[PDB]
Amino acid sequence: EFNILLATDSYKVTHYKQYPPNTSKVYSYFECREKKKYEETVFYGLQYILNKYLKGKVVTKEKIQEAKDVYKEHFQDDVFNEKGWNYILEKYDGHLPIEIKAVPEGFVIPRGNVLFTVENTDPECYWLTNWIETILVQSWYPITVATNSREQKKILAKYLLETSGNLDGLEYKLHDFGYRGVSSQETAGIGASAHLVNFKATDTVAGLALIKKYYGTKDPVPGYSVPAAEHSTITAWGKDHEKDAFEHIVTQFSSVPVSVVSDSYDIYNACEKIWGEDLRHLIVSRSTQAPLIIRPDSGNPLDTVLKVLEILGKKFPVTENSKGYKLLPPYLRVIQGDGVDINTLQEIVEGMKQKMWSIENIAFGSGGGLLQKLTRDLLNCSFKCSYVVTNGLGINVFKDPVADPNKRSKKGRLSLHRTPAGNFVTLEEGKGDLEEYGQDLLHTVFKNGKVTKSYSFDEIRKNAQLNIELE
Amino acid sequence: EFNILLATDSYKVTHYKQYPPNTSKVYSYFECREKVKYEETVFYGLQYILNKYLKGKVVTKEKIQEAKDVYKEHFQDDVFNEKGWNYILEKYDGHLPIEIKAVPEGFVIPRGNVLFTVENTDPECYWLTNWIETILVQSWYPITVATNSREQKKILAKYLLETSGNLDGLEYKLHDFGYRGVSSQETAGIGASAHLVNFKATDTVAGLALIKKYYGTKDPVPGYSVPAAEHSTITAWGKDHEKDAFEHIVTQFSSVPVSVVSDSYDIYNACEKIWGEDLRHLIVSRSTQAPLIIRPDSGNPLDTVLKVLEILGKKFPVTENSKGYKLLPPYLRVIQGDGVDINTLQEIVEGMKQKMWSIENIAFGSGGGLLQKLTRDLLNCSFKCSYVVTNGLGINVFKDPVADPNKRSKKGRLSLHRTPAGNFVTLEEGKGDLEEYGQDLLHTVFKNGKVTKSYSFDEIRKNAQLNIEL
Repeated sequence: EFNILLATDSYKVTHYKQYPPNTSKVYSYFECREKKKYEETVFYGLQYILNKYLKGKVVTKEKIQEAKDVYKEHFQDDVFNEKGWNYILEKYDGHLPIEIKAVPEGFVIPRGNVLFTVENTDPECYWLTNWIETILVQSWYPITVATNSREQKKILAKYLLETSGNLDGLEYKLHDFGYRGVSSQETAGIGASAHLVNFKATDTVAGLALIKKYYGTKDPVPGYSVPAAEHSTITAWGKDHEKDAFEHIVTQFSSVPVSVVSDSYDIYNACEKIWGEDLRHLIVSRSTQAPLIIRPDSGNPLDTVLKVLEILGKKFPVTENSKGYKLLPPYLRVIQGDGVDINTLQEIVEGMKQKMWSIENIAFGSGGGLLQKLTRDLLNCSFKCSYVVTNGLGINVFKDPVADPNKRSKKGRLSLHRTPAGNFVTLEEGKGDLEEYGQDLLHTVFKNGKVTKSYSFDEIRKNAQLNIELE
Repeated sequence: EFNILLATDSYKVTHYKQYPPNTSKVYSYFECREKVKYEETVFYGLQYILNKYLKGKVVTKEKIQEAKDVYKEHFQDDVFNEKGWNYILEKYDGHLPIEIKAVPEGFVIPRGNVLFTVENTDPECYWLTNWIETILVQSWYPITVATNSREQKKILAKYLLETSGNLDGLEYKLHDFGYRGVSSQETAGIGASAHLVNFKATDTVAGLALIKKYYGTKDPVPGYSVPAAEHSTITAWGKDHEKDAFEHIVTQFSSVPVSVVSDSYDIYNACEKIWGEDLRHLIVSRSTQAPLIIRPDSGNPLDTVLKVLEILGKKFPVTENSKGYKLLPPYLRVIQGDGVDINTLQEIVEGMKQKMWSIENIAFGSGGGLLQKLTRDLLNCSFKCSYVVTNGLGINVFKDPVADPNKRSKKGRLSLHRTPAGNFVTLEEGKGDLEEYGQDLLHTVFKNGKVTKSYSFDEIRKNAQLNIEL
């Protein structure tokens, strides 16, 4: 079972001995620090952490003794704050005397703004605020995935609109294939849920269970998939029977959309000769609601996409849409699910536009690129102490390393506000109290062991909408 | 609760309908596919996956109905194989009819070799082999962490040996600070455990519990830490009181080693004036077993390390060791815990060598670089089908994409062997049965819901040692 006393960085165990004596309050904040592009971030994921790990009775006699035993060996010394944890157990029935205030989930906030703050609600628990830094800071991951997914949605929307005149199907143009490429089952659920903030296309099922348990949607599920082959379901038929495999699978799934990986031996032969001649009759008869979706999976992603399109365009009846771009017949589409990250996504749609192919023809699958190839320094997600009270006097505190101005942290009590032009500003030094900038956008979401405000996944999606979607 | 019927890629739900009719066997393997870096990998972490997710009764009526209801909405259609999963429930009491063979954990094997194989033990369950690809393939992460961690140990060993004449303290020279920088609690435990295959220094507490539960050590714990400050324990004292913070912390931890972050405002001032002058008397009185470990945390990592060392070497009594390199007194050390990954680690130690500083002086902390900035394509970890039986006839199967030879997979029944020169070779096409290469080095580790062979964390560590350690 999860033990909050064993869910921190080891050195934090020793910090209760290092703060200034007579310190009654430690107040800390999280930002995605600005760096001298990712100019705005989606706040998403805190609610999951609050519910799974921080709420309710998280301290027990047994958990205290377990931690004491572990730390005695780990440190080869007794340095553990057994008294402090006992106090929380006795006074608060093991609920954390902590208050967390946060921007609403799904909100899209420029870099360098406070997104949440943390403080102890009992003077004895000054040490507790930063104890939970480690667990709260992991919110960087759903924030970063949601943000990066949204940034790719902006690219897709831009090119789709330019090449087609609309945004139909935008929410299915980036399909999560990342389940096998992430570091764990838990990460898979979290990351998949973050992508779903922006899109509805996914193969990472763990996402759906997380959303149902922690957020909830009006619809039965937040995300969807369609039948698709993998290489094993093609190669199992034998090298000489790729066509038999193709035929069997599109016939099995004749009335729904079906993706068929086509590069097992020779992607270009498969498109030109197998799909384009041998089995053409099984493709052109298909419904508009059930296209064949041809899937290349190797080679340079842009070059292979263009070559596949060029091949298919000469074997199938292509039209020119009202924008002047080429469109495959409705029963035939393509998905590129290899080598896709935000960078190659951009290169591919731009290459397509250059060769006069509509973005309507294509969708993208991304796995590692989407859910794994991201770190905490992408958005400089960071948690810092900005305010303490020592001997009954509050002091504004911060770091400001001489060699790196980018690492300077904010000072004092913080609040988030709308600017007169409708943007965001973070007020420092408790200046929000002057009430010159309207209401604080942070809300209490956790206080003394209870989750005090929650958002549905539907609200989060609404908050995270693109401007182009609003317009 | 965890539901293995909901722990696969969506499309695999539809694959039982896509295999050739009358397929009775699907056999698949995992390798770190070959492409000058990462020529060999540490096999680690499958044991965790077998135990936490695959073993025992993993199928119930409840789980089957839950999967049915989710998939009906997820596909907007009924395509889920209720019957196949019920068959497993009713025939095998929900235990998976699967056999898995694997190289021993901790083993170091060149790229391009079979590391584990998977096959169904019941003909009705031909579809099960690749259903669990997704979960098994996540072994890439502990493999990749362990491997990249060990490569860093190699660098440290080489430089420590050259600048000091020995390897004392090697296993404490790379310290896991990645708890906050990974994507989840589960990842934290897995990744930290993997680092611990090579080192004993960690702040990622989650790793200890995983190791204790799934592997085991003779010693009470696999990894250790020491007291250390963070910016909040310095800055809370106020900008004008950095000295008071330093003095309090080192006095509180006077007889154990203590790391103190010294760059909150001005690292060079803190080293030269606060540590080097105002508080010097509190440092030079410390035990060899309880050094002050000064921690810079910003600026160019190499440049800052060198300047910190130059500063300290002028304020403190420096010796020259037997190899001719400079050594801080034993009560004073440095840890660089910012911007450290395998590339910058190499750059720092090489730069220290050029300025004649022993690697004895320093340790490194790595977080994101150690546990998060890694992907499945670093070692090309990959799971593929190589052998099927259909209509009673065994077929050797494979992919071979025209535009990418590096993605070609292996054919047929596989086995792993020692060569006459004592290296590893993977035999394809069932050629291991010809018995020209001696015994298959893979062992059966899972069969029909039971874990059938396992390794302690002490043995895994022994298997993973460096040559120079041997």
